[PDB]
Amino acid sequence: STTEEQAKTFLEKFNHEAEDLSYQSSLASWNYNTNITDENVQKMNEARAKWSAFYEEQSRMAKTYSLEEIQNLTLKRQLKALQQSGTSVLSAEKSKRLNTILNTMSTIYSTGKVLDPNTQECLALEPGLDDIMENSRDYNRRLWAWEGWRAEVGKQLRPLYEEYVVLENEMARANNYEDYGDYWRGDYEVTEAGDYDYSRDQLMKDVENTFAEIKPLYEQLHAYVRAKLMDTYPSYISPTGCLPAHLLGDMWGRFWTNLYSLTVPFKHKPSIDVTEKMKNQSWDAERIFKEAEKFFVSISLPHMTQGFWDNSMLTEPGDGRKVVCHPTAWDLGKGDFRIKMCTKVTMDDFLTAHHEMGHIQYDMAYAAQPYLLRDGANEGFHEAVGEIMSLSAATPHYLKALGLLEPDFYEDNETEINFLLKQALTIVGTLPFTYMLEKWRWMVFKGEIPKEQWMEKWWEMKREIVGVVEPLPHDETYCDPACLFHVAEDYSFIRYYTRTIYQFQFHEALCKTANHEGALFKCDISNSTEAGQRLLQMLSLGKSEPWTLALESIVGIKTMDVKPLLNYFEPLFTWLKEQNRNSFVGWSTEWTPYS
Amino acid sequence: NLDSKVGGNYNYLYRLFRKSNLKPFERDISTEIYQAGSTPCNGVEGFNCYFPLQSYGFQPTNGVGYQPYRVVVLSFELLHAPATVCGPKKSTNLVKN
Ligand SMILES: *[C@@H]1O[C@H](CO)[C@@H](O[C@@H]2O[C@H](CO)[C@@H](O)[C@H](O)[C@H]2NC(C)=O)[C@H](O)[C@H]1NC(C)=O
Ligand SMILES: *[C@@H]1O[C@H](CO)[C@@H](O)[C@H](O)[C@H]1NC(C)=O
Ligand SMILES: *[C@@H]1O[C@H](CO)[C@@H](O)[C@H](O)[C@H]1NC(C)=O
Ligand SMILES: *[C@@H]1O[C@H](CO)[C@@H](O)[C@H](O)[C@H]1NC(C)=O
Repeated sequence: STTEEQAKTFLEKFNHEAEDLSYQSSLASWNYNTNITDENVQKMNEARAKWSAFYEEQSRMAKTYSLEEIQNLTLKRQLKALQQSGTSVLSAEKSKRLNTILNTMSTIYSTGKVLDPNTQECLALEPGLDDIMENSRDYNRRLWAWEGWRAEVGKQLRPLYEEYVVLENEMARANNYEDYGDYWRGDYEVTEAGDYDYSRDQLMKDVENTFAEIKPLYEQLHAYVRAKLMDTYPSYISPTGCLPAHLLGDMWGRFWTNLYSLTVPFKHKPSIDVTEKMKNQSWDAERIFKEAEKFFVSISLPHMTQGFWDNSMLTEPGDGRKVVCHPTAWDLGKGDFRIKMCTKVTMDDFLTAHHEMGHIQYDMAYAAQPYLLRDGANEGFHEAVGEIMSLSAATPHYLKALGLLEPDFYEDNETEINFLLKQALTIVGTLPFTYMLEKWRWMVFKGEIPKEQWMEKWWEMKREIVGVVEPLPHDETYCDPACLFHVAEDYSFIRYYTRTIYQFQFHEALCKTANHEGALFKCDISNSTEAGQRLLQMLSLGKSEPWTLALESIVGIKTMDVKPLLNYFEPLFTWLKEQNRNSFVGWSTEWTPYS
Repeated sequence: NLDSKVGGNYNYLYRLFRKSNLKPFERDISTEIYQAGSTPCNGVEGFNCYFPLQSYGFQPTNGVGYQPYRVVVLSFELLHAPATVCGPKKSTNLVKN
């Protein structure tokens, strides 16, 4: 008999077999240090080994099943997930040296151990690396920390990672794959499929078009941001001077929310609060979380289970019973879902509950599918849906639905705090980084030409595209491309290309269905009872359908588009033009970083 | 409530891999290895023959669909026998004169 029926027949068993061990893998993600440890870490570490070991036996016999001669992708998508070749192409001798590279930076790079004279300021996360910048602006950190951090990192991390770059890509050329990067987009690129022979053809020209209109507006924005930064330290922060990447609130300075504090436009202006209940009322977050669910199911989001309600907290007991601040989707399955996050009394964690507990509702939205198919259309779709409503949490328009304060309270039009601009700093500040970080790793894994140009070309476009000029040029002793938290640990950065755009595409659609164009940032998502009667079909489809068909119901497009970002900055830009007239747009090109 | 504990209750026996479907008012007790393929494996678990028996894992934290349920089917028949399995409970208090 043909293996076609046998292959599906094992899939019935395989679905049940996968579910049992997956529960064990996600049994505990915080039970490590909260109390004493009778046995905590090795409990699920072995379970993942058992699940991986059982997976290997399942995957190995799945190859005998007929992967080819399957003209329809309705069920072959479940076959391909298990029948992936994976790491099994390598030999035993090849596989032994791979783990040697993985543990190289696991210790020296994870914690910063660089000597400082008298220990004025050590280069480590302790004590309070990020918070010490918001109160102290010491000059020594601004120059000495640049040299010292990578001195103890690049000595050994540069040559060891060469083996994975070249030698581990021999099998990719065997399977026509360009690199591991093409392996990361295995689900995006589907060939030999009827009517769904879809590839990433836009990867030839996606890079150029989206950044054409960004640069003219990006140059204008940095002038206004740097304008308020002159009075902090004019000796180094000057219109001629440029701020290196380590001087933007982190050792790498990718997120620029730390820059808000020094750019306060009006210190004498009286300030109102989003909640305005710091009194004997004693506002409880769980009550508002219950009050926020109605908006979440206003767009037909399936109700998250009683596990969170049965077990949660409002005030920390301050005992061994504690939950560490780990934001992670609980893919427990079997009908079990529990939300246990840092439900403290903080305003910051209030806003993100839309991504903390409200984003979780997507897990069981496609629970009808098996465990393998219980996912979104792609990686970007899953992440971007949770960010649609997060930006309107601090809106006073959101408070009107709450009803805690006066429902008839006046809505001020003094929206001129840099808080509005601060939201753009994280979104647009890291856009040029993700823009050219992946381009460096695309051809470099191929290794078609030598490594005589890997370093100097790495430092070519970054000195003018983002306006960051390093005070000290880096050498082979500095593995700057391998000095990131993700390149060294082999994390797929290709998600950022799609996750960023689709969030505004998802968000603009909701504002389109809410008859609110123009002020995208002021999207009136409250009382959005008018959106649940159409978007309910998209939750059910899950991975059973291509993302191309699902995208028509919100924007009616087949590609990635940048229209929502244009109208985001227009209300801010009108007030931004008048205060930037003294300072020239942009920065000096190829200036001397030393001065 | 009374049939769930951590680790899963495996006492109940069910199968989801049988050569043919069942019939109305029919009971199947015998179990054979699910030899889906044409190649006989001589009744040894592996390729082309899967294990027929299976068991639900009934931990208490399972969802409502996974929650075990006890269902009773009350079948009624009339094979033209004088047998009766009912009886009235209506009797008003008697009065006199
Ligand atoms: C959202 O819309 C609802 C009606 O669809 C309104 O809220 C109700 O308003 C009436 C008064 O007109 C009150 O009696 C109800 O108690 C309100 N219900 C709720 C759930 O608030 C109002 O237009 C909006 N509600 C807001 C902004 O809270
Ligand atoms: C403290 O108590 C439990 C009891 O088993 C322990 O296993 C775990 O580490 C801690 N529980 C939580 C919820 O932190
Ligand atoms: C086509 O779809 C059916 C639907 O169940 C699936 O079973 C089958 O594996 C798919 N591929 C074929 C028939 O090649
Ligand atoms: C703020 O100004 C806008 C016009 O830009 C106006 O529509 C709104 O009513 C004003 N809000 C006030 C005065 O509270």
